[PDB]
Amino acid sequence: PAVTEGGHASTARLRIGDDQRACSGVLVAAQWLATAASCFADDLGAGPVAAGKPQWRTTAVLGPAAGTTVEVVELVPRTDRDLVLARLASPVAGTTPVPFATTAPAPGEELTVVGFGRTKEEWAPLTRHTAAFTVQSVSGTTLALDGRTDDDAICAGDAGGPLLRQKDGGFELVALASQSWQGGCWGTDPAETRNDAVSPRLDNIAGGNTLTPGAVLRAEDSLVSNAARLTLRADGDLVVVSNAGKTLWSTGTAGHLGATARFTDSGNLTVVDADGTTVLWESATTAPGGSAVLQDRGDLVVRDAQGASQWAAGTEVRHDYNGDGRSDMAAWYNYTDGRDAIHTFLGGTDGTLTKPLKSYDVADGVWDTRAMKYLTGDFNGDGRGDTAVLKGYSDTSVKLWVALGRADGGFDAPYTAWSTPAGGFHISYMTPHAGDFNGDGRDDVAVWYAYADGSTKLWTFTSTDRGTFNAPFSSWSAPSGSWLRSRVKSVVGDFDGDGRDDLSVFYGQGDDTVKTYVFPAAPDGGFTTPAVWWQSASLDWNRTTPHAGDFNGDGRDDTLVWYDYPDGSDKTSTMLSERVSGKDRFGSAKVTLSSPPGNLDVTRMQFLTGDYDGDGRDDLATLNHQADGTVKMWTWTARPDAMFNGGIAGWSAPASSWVFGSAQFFTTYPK
Amino acid sequence: TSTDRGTFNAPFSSWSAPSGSWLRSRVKSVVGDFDGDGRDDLSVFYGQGDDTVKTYVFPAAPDGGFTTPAVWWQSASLDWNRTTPHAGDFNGDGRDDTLVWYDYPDGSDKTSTMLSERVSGKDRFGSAKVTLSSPPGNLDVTRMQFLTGDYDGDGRDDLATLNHQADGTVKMWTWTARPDAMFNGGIAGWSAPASSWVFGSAQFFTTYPK
Ligand SMILES: CC(=O)N[C@@H]1[C@H](O[C@H]2[C@@H](O)[C@@H](CO)O[C@H](O)[C@@H]2NC(C)=O)O[C@H](C(=O)O)[C@@H](O[C@H]2O[C@H](CO)[C@H](O)[C@H](O)[C@H]2NC(C)=O)[C@@H]1NC(C)=O
Repeated sequence: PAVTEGGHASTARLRIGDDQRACSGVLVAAQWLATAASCFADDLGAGPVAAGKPQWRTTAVLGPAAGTTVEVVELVPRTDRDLVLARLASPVAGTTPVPFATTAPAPGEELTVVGFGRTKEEWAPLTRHTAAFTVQSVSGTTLALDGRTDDDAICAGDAGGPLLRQKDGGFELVALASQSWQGGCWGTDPAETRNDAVSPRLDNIAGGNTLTPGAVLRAEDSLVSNAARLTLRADGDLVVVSNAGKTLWSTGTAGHLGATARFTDSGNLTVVDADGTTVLWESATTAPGGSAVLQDRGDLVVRDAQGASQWAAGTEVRHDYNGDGRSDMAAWYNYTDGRDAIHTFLGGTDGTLTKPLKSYDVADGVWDTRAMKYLTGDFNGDGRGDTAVLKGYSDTSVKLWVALGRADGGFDAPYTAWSTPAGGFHISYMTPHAGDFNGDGRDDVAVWYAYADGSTKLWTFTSTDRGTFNAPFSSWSAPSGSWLRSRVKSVVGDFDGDGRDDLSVFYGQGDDTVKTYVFPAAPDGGFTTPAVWWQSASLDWNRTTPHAGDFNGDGRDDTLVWYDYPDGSDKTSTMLSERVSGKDRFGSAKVTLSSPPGNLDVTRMQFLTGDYDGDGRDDLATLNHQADGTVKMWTWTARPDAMFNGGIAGWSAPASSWVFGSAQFFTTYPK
Repeated sequence: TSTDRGTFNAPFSSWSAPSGSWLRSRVKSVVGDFDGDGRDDLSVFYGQGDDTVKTYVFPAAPDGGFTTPAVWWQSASLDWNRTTPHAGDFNGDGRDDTLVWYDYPDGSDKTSTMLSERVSGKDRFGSAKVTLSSPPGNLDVTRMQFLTGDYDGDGRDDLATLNHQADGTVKMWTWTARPDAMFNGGIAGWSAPASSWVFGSAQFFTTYPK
């Protein structure tokens, strides 16, 4: 029988190659499908499936009227089941994924079989058809299934189709169709009347993006999200990989075959050996009643019962605009004719930056670009970076604009995410910072507001699931005569790896010495009393330009200082974050980059950090204005020891095309 | 320099380098008399960008200062970040030479000895050979302190360590040197529980840092 339109929208049809093979599957996550492995095998119906890109260009069609078409990019097959998870080029909107069953199937249970395979009469139906199956037995990694009646059957081309169990008006995923006698099916000898079938069980595997207390993640298993995958390898090594196919984080527990990863009732996440007793790795957290969740934003975070982050792996790519697993950068370009547009430079596989593409090109008079500040970050929880603009208006009012990132690397039209009547906030006093301060899986905005009376307050604008911002609230504050705005150079990042971004300030201490404060983020998104993590009198504050990022892949961010020497030369000193004797601080500074005198002018180039080659370690790239007016991109990648490599040249242009002083890059912290 | 009163004179400089040349963070230094001229001098195992190892020697001037360095040994087969150089006369030549303790990714470690020699009038270190090796997991290079010297007084320098064991016990080991600069098996010496000697709370008097 045919399925009523709008039903089982989560059920997808797959087309492999140039109509070479037919296969079915089900939506499991916004950007993931679950399909049969046998249809992607070199030998159809049996044998191994290649990991990574499929052997043939493959697409899938799904939705209530099968009106949505998406491409499958990457396969990660399982070895003990006819099951492969396929990553999509883009997430599917408007279609709800099917959750995994949390209980075992049992004999006598009725399962609903739906797919796009051949029917009793139709070789290649244009709609979904279903069948009623009953469980006969459950063992190993498969189910023994038969028909509820002798009228229907599972037929060729329907492989990979979901077998659903109805519960509370909804459905749960129990198994995918695999092999059968296909009795009574079109194109099959009528002599065969059996509809007995065997399918892999999907109830005894990890799924979704969360681990509950007591949950166990078996080897050759994984959790998935839009911008990351968490998997435990057969060799016992628990790893997280990006959409680029590269590993961002690992426990390093390789060679311990049979090792298992589990989330304990104590709230910690650990890796245990084959003996079920010996611990090979632990997050060493405490959070009873908590859970471990792999976010769409990118990273893996362990949260307590109150929803507060306790620990994070830090497996994220900052301002990745297309979601391809590598950091990008973008700029707001003001043309001399009054019009403006946003240009995006995508990261390449070698860490270089490709030629920019433009988007959101608007006419003169649309924006009054005299008093605006630019922010970047993922403000929707998409898994791809967005942008935002904080702008003042001639009536003294303020608005905060947000533009969502597109899959093609461009941006959509900005929309107002927050606004205030004049007399509330003033653009001249606000100093916004982007990052995830709340730890809710969406970036938000913090403002260091300097009052005319000399007082200071930190305001936080948390993000909603609508992409909009809530009303600002204050937390940390200081009396007038204490903190001076003119002496504050601020950066942001997650400096202790607690899953929440926070502030740090390089303060000019009277004699132009440098003292670094950190302002840890509260569970409520606010900020706590600062403490000093680093200080030095060996360097002049007026010549320091601090930057933040994870420059050794620790999972916790740290800082470097670009220093402009009187000699005409410059260098970067990196201070890695570490905890010693229970005390958090930055370690001793070392020179990681240096140039000859006169080789670079710090006032003629714009800086932006990020993970450009997607190797899990943050690095920095610049657009520098050369003596002849030429603008050139350089990227210095980070070595495992936080030493930088030589700069790699990327896109460049004459001043006749790109004017240096007329463009501003979207950043995470000002200057 | 030292006086006959046991006191030191005012310091004076000799060799120097401009900024942007030698980076302190990439310098692992040892000292000894590497050409047998009767004066001790410096040598540096420098991390050459890609973490390869290049060894410089800084011969001592008659006035106690140091002269322009020259390269005595280089190899790209070993990772600088895993090398801990030591100096001494490990074959009784009368002129000091160096060995490198190497911490492998495999969990094992070894010592490679490069004996000092003069060939065609040119001073350099000879080809490296493995003189000591251990099973994987047998020793942790970050849990033990090293010190070289001639412990049995046979004229050939050798090395001994105080290693911190998994159970907190601290144990002394000495590996004596054979005439061919091969090491013998380690000989156990004094040992104690952590309740008596705390490993991380004691520092040995050395001739060169780390
Ligand atoms: C003249 C002056 O002091 N203007 C104030 C402020 O000056 C700074 C500041 O904008 C920073 C950061 O944006 O950039 C430069 O350092 C500016 N310096 C100079 C010399 O221009 O600029 C703001 C501003 O919004 O540019 C002024 O506020 C005014 O402009 C806004 C936006 O266009 C709007 O037009 C307001 O009506 C106008 N505000 C007032 C009160 O006249 C700052 N003004 C004051 C009075 O503090």
